[PDB]
Amino acid sequence: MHLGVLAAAIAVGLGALGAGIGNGLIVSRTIEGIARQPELRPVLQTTMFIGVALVEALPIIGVVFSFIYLGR
Amino acid sequence: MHLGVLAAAIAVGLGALGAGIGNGLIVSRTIEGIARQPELRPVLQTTMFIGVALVEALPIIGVVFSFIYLGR
Amino acid sequence: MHLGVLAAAIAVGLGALGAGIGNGLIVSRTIEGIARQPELRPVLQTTMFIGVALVEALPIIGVVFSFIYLGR
Amino acid sequence: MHLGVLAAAIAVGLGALGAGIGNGLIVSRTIEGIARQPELRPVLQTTMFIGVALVEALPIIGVVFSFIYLGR
Amino acid sequence: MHLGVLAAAIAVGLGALGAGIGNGLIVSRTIEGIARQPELRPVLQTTMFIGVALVEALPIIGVVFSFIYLGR
Amino acid sequence: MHLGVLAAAIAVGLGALGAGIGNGLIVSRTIEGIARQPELRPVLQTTMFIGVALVEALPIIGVVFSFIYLGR
Amino acid sequence: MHLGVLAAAIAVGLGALGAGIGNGLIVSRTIEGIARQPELRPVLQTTMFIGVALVEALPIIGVVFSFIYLGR
Amino acid sequence: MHLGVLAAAIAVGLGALGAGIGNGLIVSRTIEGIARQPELRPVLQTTMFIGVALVEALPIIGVVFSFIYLGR
Amino acid sequence: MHLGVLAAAIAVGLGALGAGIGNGLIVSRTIEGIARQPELRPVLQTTMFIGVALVEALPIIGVVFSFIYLGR
Amino acid sequence: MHLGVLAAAIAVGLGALGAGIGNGLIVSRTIEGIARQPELRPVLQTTMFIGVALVEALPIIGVVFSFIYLGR
Repeated sequence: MHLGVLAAAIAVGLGALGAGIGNGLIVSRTIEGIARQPELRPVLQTTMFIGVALVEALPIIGVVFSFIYLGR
Repeated sequence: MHLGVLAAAIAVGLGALGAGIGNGLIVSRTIEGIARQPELRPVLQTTMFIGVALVEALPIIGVVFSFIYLGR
Repeated sequence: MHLGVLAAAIAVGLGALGAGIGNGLIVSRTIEGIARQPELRPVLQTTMFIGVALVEALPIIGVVFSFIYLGR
Repeated sequence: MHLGVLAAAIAVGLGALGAGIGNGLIVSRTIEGIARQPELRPVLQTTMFIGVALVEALPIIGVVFSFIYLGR
Repeated sequence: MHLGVLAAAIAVGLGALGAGIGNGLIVSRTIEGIARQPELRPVLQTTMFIGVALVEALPIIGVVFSFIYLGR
Repeated sequence: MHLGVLAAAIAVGLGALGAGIGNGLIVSRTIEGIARQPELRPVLQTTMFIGVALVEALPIIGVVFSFIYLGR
Repeated sequence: MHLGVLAAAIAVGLGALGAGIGNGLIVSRTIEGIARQPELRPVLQTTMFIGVALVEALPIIGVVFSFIYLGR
Repeated sequence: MHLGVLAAAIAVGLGALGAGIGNGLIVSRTIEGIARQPELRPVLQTTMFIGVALVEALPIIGVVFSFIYLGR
Repeated sequence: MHLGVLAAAIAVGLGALGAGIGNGLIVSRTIEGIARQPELRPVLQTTMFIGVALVEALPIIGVVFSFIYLGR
Repeated sequence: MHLGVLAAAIAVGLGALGAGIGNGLIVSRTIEGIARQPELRPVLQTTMFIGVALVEALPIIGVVFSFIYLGR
């Protein structure tokens, strides 16, 4: 089961990488849009937060799937 | 079947990575477009949501295919 | 045929990654263009949809080819 | 010939990835350019289509080469 | 357990890579947005900081998961 | 010579990837520049075409080199 | 322990890569924001410096973790 | 010497990838700059050409080095 | 110790890659910011130089660490 | 010493990739900045050239290090 540790480790690493850069950029860019024009400022950042929920859904479910695949 | 765990783990990791960055950026950029000009604001974000459905279709189907390939 | 599972799994992962980021960005950017100027708004998003068809053609055919290569 | 399946699978995956992101971005950006200014709108999108033909030429020929290399 | 060291090492490397580029860009872009327009300057940078917390949550949890997978 | 097939397959995949994204983006961006300002429109797109010739020179020669290396 | 050297070497390489590009871009973009508008110029660059501290925290801790994993 | 073929094949693939995307983008962006403002148009594109010479110097020398390393 | 050569070779390659693209972009973007507005031109480029020092610190230390890991 | 050839080949490939894209983009972007505003045009491109010297310093030294590691 030594390979399983790496499989999950790389999968999680991939999950962290994807959501990490996706959300990092999502926050800054969201912020940049708000700064450019003061139109629906709270709403734009709120959309950003839902984006965070959506993007992180993938790494969370990916980790769960990796766990189950290793388990069964 | 030890290799199968890694195959699915990396495939899912790839799926999470692609949709995660694609949707993260899709949300922020969508938001940025809305902020730049107050034209069809609800529609633009709605298009973003359909984009989410389209982009995540790929990781969902990819995971399913990986499962079946391992299974058969 | 254990290697075949990984071959298809990584190929599909690659397919999901390419189209996922390509279409995710295509949707948001398409949206951003429409937001910037209200010129041919329906047409621009329509072009985006055909872009989706074009980009996903690659992962779909790639998956099919992977299946056949494994099969024969 | 088990390695051959992976060789073609990864090559095609690479082909799908390159053209998929290249064309996805080509469509959205082409669209963005048209939206920014209403100058030679049909021509710009047409150039985009030829771009599609050019970019996909690479994955198509790559797949063919992979097939022949495996074959001979 | 020699493979375990690499599994965690690459996972952490992936974690550092994702959050490192995500937060690096988040800080500069956040800064760029503030510079472009003097609207809600403290708030925009504050949003950036929460972005940092969100993005680094992934590498921190990823490292923890890698540790546990190696442990059990 | 089983490894040779993969060597060429990955090299070509790399060639398709580099030129595919390079030319895809070159076409759309070239198009975007023309759209932004109606200055030397034919010339700008022409420069784009020479760019295509230059960028694809690399994958073409790379494939040839891979073939010869396998051959000798 | 030969694999351990590579594990740390690649982890550090990953650490250098992530922070290197993250901070390189953070410095230039920070600079670009300041150049665009003369608003809170010292503060913006200062935020950039804290960004540097944050981003490099990841590679530093990653290297430390790699060392300990190899050690124990 | 079977590994040597792959070493050169991947090195060349890397060379084609780097210069291919670097020059593809260099041509389009160069073009975009010229389009934005009609200032020193011939000179800007000329600088682009020297950029091509500089960027391709790397893949050319890399291929030569790979050949010699295999040879000796 | 044959693996050690590759470990350092890839680590250095990673170091060169990260700082190379980080500093290459840092120089051009820094330059672009200065060109956009003639405000604190020497200072902006100077900040760029310190950025170079910061970014290259990572590859230099990474190479040193790789050397020591191989050594001990 | 068969692995050594690949180690240097991939390291050089990495070196060419990093500097190739870094300098390719540095030239075009430098050019774009000059085109946007006619301020210190020779100086900006000159800064670009020093950027080239800085960025290529990394691949040159990386290749040298790879050679020595293989040698000793």
